[PDB]
Amino acid sequence: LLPDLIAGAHQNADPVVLDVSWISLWFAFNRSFEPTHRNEMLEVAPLIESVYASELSVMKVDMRHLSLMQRRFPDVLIQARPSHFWKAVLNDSPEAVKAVMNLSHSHNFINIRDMMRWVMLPSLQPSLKLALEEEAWAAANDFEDLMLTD
Amino acid sequence: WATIDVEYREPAPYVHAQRYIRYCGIDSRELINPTTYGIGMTYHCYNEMLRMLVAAGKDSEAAYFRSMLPFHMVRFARINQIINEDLHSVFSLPDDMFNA
Amino acid sequence: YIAPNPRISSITLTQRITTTGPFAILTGSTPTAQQLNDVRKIYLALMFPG
Amino acid sequence: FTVPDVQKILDDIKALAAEQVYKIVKVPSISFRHIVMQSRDRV
Amino acid sequence: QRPERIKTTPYLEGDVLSSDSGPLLSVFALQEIMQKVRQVQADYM
Repeated sequence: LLPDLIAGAHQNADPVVLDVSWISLWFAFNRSFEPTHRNEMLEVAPLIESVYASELSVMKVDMRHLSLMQRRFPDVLIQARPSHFWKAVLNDSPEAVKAVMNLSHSHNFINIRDMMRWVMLPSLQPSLKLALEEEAWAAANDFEDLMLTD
Repeated sequence: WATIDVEYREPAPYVHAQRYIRYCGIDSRELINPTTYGIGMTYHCYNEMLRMLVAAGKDSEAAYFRSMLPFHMVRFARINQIINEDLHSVFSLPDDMFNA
Repeated sequence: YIAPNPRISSITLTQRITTTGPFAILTGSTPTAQQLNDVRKIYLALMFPG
Repeated sequence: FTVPDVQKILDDIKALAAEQVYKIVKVPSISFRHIVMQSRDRV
Repeated sequence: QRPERIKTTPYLEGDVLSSDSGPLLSVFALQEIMQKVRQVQADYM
């Protein structure tokens, strides 16, 4: 963080800047901060953390497997684009994970290349739902088991 | 400043207007198949403007413009798509007068 | 015509603390009739280059 | 305090943490069934 | 139905301010062009 501030490079996370007045410095010097109530979510945070990671991993696996359908079946998906399957995957994810991501994607722009790089990254959080989803995709590798053919 | 904003690709249906307009070096197909990451989108004049603003000590305005840049370029890409596709007609100006 | 997202120029860290944009005085203004007509003129000039 | 939208998000995640995926059964579901005709030897 | 109009991130989503079309803009341009010359010829001998 510090060497980037001196060199003026904005290719990484940009720190947030806040504005204060002059007399606020004296007022802050003459006032200390004494915590009197710890947060109600300290002991619940790890479970939320694990749930968030598991949902992200499930989304990654689903996209990774859906990205090959255009190459596999040219006739059905002749006019398909990556945004189509992106939107399709987003329509089945939970709303909470989408909201957490939108907290940052509201004022930072991303496109197909960023998220393709994200889904090619090798990191998953193992869980029950993730393992069963991976096995489900492996079982449904052959479309003949999905009862549709040409 | 250092961008080619008028090009020629393939013979148009109207033989008197062959040109294609590319404002700020962006193409319409970048809305479908982008060629760079979201943070990497830029062009020459906008980059020089941010550098000069930073050198002048106006950091907050530079941050605002850097945040607003992709919206600006998407707007100009949409304008390019409207010009090159919908407005192609016999009433469009021929190439010689446009050059002159 | 579509306005930009209001969250581009401001981030709310908590209930009381929010970042402030430099041009907040201009972003609060509302155009009249003549200013809107001038905006339409600007876009018309953009869409026909020469 | 905190923004009510973020509190709503955290409440939704906490609710989702208790969703039940598997089931506990005494017998598995039927996978093969048989159709009977006028024959007494083949189905 | 067009792939260009698909929005997947709320960055490009915003409020609606106004609308316009061809049959309005053409007559608007003609009105402004004629009004300018009428004003100029009225202001001076």
